[PDB]
Amino acid sequence: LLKESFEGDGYHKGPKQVVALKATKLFTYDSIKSKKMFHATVATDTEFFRVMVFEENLEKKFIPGNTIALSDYFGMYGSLAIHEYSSVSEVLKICDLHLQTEERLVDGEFKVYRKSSGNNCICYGIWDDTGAMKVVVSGQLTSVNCEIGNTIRLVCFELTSNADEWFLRATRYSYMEVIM
Amino acid sequence: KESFEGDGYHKGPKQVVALKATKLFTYDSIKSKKMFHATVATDTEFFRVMVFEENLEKKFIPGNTIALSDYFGMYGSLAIHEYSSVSEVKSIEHLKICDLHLQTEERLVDGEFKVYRKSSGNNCICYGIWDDTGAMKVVVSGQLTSVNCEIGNTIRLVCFELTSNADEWFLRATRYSYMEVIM
Amino acid sequence: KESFEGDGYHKGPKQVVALKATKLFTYDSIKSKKMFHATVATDTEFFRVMVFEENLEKKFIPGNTIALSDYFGMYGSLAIHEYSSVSEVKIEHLKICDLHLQTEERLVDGEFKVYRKSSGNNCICYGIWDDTGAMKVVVSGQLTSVNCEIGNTIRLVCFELTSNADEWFLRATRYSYMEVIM
Amino acid sequence: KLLKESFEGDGYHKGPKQVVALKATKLFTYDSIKSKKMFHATVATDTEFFRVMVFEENLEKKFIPGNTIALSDYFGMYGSLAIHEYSSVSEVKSEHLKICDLHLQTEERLVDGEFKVYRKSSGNNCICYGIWDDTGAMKVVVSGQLTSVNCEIGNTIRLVCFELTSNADEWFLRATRYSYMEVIM
Repeated sequence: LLKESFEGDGYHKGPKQVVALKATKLFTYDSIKSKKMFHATVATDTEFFRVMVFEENLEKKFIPGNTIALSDYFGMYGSLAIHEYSSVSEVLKICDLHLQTEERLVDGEFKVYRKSSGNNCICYGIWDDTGAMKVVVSGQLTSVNCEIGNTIRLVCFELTSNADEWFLRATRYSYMEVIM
Repeated sequence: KESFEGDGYHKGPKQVVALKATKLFTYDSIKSKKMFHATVATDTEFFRVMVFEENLEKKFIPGNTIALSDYFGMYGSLAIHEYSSVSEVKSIEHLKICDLHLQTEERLVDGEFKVYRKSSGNNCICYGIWDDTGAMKVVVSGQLTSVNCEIGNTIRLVCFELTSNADEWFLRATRYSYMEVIM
Repeated sequence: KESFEGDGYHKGPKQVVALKATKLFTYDSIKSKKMFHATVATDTEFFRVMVFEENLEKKFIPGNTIALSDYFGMYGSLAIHEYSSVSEVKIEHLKICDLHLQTEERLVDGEFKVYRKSSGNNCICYGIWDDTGAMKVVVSGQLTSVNCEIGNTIRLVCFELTSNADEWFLRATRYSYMEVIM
Repeated sequence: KLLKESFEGDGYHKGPKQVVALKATKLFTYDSIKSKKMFHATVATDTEFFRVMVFEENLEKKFIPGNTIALSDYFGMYGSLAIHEYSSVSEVKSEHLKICDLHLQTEERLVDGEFKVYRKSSGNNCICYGIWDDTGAMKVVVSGQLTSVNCEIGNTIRLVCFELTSNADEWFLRATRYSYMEVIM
């Protein structure tokens, strides 16, 4: 029953120990320069944070369970940017998103009810027991195939300000994945 | 000519002539955090910087050639978080609209555009921006609504996101975005 | 058990059997114009008609085999206008996802639950919930007079599947018809 | 000019309703597959002008500008006149809307007019042009068989019988069945 949290943006020196609950298989966020990364959620026992790892050979330390200490990290857009090996030591339903007031970042697993082409996009619609919502996918995430009837896992998707309705677009460091 | 400094940490000095900076503004009233934007240039290419420390800002006066180190690259901009690099030494374009429609990748956007229409949205203000080469939507949510702005003015937009959407592509506003009426 | 009819004039008797018809309703309250919607068939396929003669709903009773004459085709439906155009004689509905799969704008009937309501520019936007997905309903004009709240099941007849850049929606045209169920 | 718009009421219309032929578009094919042909023409009384859809190919010879004609047996629908046959029409002895105005509407119309293109894009199952005007900017959606009309940024499309369309965010111009698109210059 942990609280959401925004790590203040800016540099963060000094040790801050967390518990690393979960993480995603290492993917490529930029296929052009062959740079890779992955995403993980850490937690103290009062609130939980979301982290963006940029060091390929650092996924070893984020095993589910491992209490670890984060230092020299970076905060921006409400997440933790772990960029290099050096600094890691060792020891939402749908209706809700429409009720929101501020662009956040969203994770979750939703059913897909529709798919279609977009201006330069792949527009999906995600079904839910509490309503439905637009998904825009541009850039590199279109490379992931996904069809109506599937269950999509979304991570680091940007809830977007807009006139009509708010929709989940895909930014630079977003990752998509089809679930059984 | 512009360039994306490779994302992640950037130690070591990179010396660049400070081109233009924006007034220091507050991006987060909740914790009362303040910042400003600025543009810097190498001889060939010019970059954009998001400066999160108020004091350092004075040092970003147009003309001062200064040296950057221990900085951070993310989302195609430089993050300066400290007294950090900015050290002294002894001391031209914008982008048209149509090009943004011809964009196939989502950018960050600065510029001067006339406003032609206004209307309220869901939790936001929609402006339309007139131009020699077309027209685009500008979606403003959050704090920047408190910028007064009317039909006929000329807003200056800094660190505005060009947004991936079906149909039209528009300029929304992120956390570090700043608006400024002109004339 | 699905059809369309060539536009233009259509003389001569065309014998059909009425399947279902709606109440007489007023489509233009200002000009106090009235009409009604009915579905007929030739028992290999069915047709959609729009009836502009008020005292003709007598005849379109579900069951009554009738023969149409001097009718008019337009916009993908049959237009019966005056009384002397109807003689007398002696099933496949669409689910939502289907409507997202279309390639070409239809007109649509059907009964769907409502999952959201909100007002848009000059209109009311309803969302309809379905086994096979969810879809938008824009209603502008006089049909806004129809009060509808979340959780109801509206009956929609002669609504238009409408082409849009992101997602297709059903909207109301001049002769559309709305109604709450139960 | 002076002549104002009006909408002929729906239903059958017997009896001669004499009107003067103002303008008219070429004969064009609204269904290329089923090879159905039509054309659009505007006609006016002393006071108002109406929009008529002619389905009889052998009539463009008769909606000549200036020629006063007599409409019997026609049909009203979607605020237009429906000349569907040759017998309907017989001979007798002889404005425009800026874009913003369309944002100002409250009741969905049909729209003719001429506008410059600033953007293009492919949509769900359509093309979305952006139309540019001295008085504003607005969205065109083109679906079905009209996508086969070739138009690109910079051009000026002539559009006739296009439907100004109700939507939540903003209202657009879409292309109904009997619409017609063309390029200029």
